[PDB]
Amino acid sequence: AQTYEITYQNSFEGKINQNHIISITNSDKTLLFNEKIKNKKADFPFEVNEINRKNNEVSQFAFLNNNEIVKTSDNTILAKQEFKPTSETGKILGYNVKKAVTSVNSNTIEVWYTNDLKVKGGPSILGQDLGLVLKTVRNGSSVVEATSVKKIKALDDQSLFNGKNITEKDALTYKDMIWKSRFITIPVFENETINFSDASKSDQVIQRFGNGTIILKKVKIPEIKQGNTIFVELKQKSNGDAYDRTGDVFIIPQERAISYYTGLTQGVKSLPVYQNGNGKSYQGVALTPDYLPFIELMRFFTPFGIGHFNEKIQLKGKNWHNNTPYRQDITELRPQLSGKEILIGAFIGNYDKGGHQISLELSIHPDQQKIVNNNFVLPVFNTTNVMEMAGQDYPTMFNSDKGVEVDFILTKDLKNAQLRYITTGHGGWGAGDEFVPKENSIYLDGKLAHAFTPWRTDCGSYRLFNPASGNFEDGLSSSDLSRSNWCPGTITNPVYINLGNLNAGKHTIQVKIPQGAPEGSSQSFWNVSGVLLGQEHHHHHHHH
Ligand SMILES: [Zn+2]
Ligand SMILES: [Zn+2]
Repeated sequence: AQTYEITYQNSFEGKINQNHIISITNSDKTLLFNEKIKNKKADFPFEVNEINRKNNEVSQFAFLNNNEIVKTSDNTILAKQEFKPTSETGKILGYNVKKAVTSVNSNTIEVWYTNDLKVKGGPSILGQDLGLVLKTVRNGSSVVEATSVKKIKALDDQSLFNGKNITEKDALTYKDMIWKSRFITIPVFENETINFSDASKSDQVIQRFGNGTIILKKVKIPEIKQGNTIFVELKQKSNGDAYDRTGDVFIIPQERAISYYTGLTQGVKSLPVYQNGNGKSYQGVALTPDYLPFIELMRFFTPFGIGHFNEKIQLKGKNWHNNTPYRQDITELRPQLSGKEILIGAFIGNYDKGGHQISLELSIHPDQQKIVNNNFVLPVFNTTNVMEMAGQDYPTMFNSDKGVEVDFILTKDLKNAQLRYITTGHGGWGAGDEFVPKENSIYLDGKLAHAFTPWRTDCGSYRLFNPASGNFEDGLSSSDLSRSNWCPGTITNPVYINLGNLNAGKHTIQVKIPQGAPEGSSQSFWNVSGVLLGQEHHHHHHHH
């Protein structure tokens, strides 16, 4: 059984493009790969195909990393190809060829093949049972043609597979593993309960605070280079709770002596007290020389009772979704995440014994983006009371004109400074700040820098995530209603407020909001966080 090696060349409309495709074949087996793979210069993931000519078993192999190979196999692929014959004949490289035509996804592919050598093969899977394919033409434009056919001693692919372990998978899993090999996933939580129960307690991996409403762990983040992108993904459903709850995925900056973790582990008294003239006290909401507030990776709101209530609440024409996905790009927080062991947590404020179930992961993608260029991150304030069920007061501070005011010191000039600002308004009645628009005003060094009214009018779009939403006499459901910058079942986007360039030295940032008046025991309040972003330039000698 003589073995042959066929080398191919790609063209577009006469223009020769390359990493040449190679087929190695004899009457028993054929191997399809390319130059870079043959030479062990191909980047992961890469694929090879092999056909067992005794039984037409087609095997696809994916090389995922230096050690891991997956394969998927199928002995029906060749039989399913449908070709139409033509009378066209000719020669390629001295071999007699016939042309046949096939159609895949509206693309037309002409295949020219020889049977002169009593072996089969080709530059792709198409036509592999017809003969040895020496030329393919895709939509009359894209051509792959053999440039040489040579005899060789044997089909020997032992070095290709040497040192690697191979595992057969189903076709869907095979593709999935190739996909996941292209980027880094950092697992955090998988099907974790977030609830309210006196029985809730920490274990050796997950710490739990707020009577079950806060789950926290330490996770190691690799070095992530400037240019890479970073996303956080959370999946949620109700395990009993009917309500639209405030949620956060957060990290805890520990660069100063005190952190939000001090509050969580010791108690709310360990947090610095903030006061602004309104007669009340607030805890851990502002940076001080000894303390940084936590950073919100993603602020989200649960829908009303998704999953748990789906079969319980039947409304004609409403087929409820099973769970809620939330995914946010957090590329700008790279400087706070890169190469650190971080404390990362999830909060859903609720009072339900069944509560909620979530999953959470981070992903890091090998990009070289040039759009988000900050190398500096400083958390300046966070009024969101993640410790709601652990003694932290609601953010009712905005009835004073002083609002939230923070002083901080920059040691180096900051170019393109921005305030990453997440705001939501609360107070759940018709004249409460959940439902009435209020202008948020941001000041830098005592001067107004930006004023805007946070408002969402798209909430009716997410109706099918919200089975337990209350239905009113006017024909609307609670989840439909326009709100101060959130909708049940969705993320609240940060805004990126341009502050210009900042000099080294002392600065102040201030937020003022005309907070609505209470109604009986009901209060309005504002969950606001601010992270300062910017680009510090570098000092450097001159060289070429
Ligand atoms: Zn083989
Ligand atoms: Zn240099």
